[PDB]
Amino acid sequence: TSWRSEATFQFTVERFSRLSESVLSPPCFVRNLPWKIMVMPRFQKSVGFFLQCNAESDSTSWSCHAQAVLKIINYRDDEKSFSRRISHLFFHKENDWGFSNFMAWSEVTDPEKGFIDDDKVTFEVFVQADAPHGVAW
Amino acid sequence: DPGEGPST
Ligand code: NA
Ligand code: NA
Ligand code: NA
Ligand code: NA
Ligand code: NA
Ligand code: NA
Ligand code: NA
Ligand code: NA
Ligand code: NA
Ligand code: NA
Ligand code: NA
Ligand code: NA
Ligand code: NA
Ligand code: NA
Ligand code: NA
Ligand code: NA
Ligand code: NA
Ligand code: NA
Ligand code: NA
Ligand code: NA
Ligand code: NA
Repeated sequence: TSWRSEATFQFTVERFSRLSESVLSPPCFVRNLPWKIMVMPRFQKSVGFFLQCNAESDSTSWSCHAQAVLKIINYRDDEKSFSRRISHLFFHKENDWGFSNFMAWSEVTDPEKGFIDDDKVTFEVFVQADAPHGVAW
Repeated sequence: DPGEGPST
């Protein structure tokens, strides 16, 4: 259910080589809160990859600590998939966390590397969140 | 470094 303490979800970004604006995935519910993958180009140059939590809510009382593994899937060999982990206390003033320089843009878009196919790149997040505070009183 | 931190 949506109350699950952890989950793994993916978001495939299309026309990747042409990415210009920040893109946001649909929400995945963990601890009954909406978690999303955020991707953006940073300086073409590098891949910005972040995990967002409960950003739409106008509440300023909530907080949720979580650990997560942010991964860019290598479709040719999952052992070649690239991942980094984070630990962050999410709340209204700091609702996302990740890496602005997660991977070199030239590497992810290199057709010989196995991360891109038909100009599509798949992002994955495995999030393990603690019980939230200031939400479900 | 990978530039860990908020999207901003
Ligand atoms: Na998708
Ligand atoms: Na998704
Ligand atoms: Na495409
Ligand atoms: Na949205
Ligand atoms: Na989703
Ligand atoms: Na969304
Ligand atoms: Na869900
Ligand atoms: Na929200
Ligand atoms: Na969100
Ligand atoms: Na919020
Ligand atoms: Na959002
Ligand atoms: Na939201
Ligand atoms: Na509030
Ligand atoms: Na709180
Ligand atoms: Na928490
Ligand atoms: Na908390
Ligand atoms: Na808050
Ligand atoms: Na955000
Ligand atoms: Na690639
Ligand atoms: Na991929
Ligand atoms: Na957890």
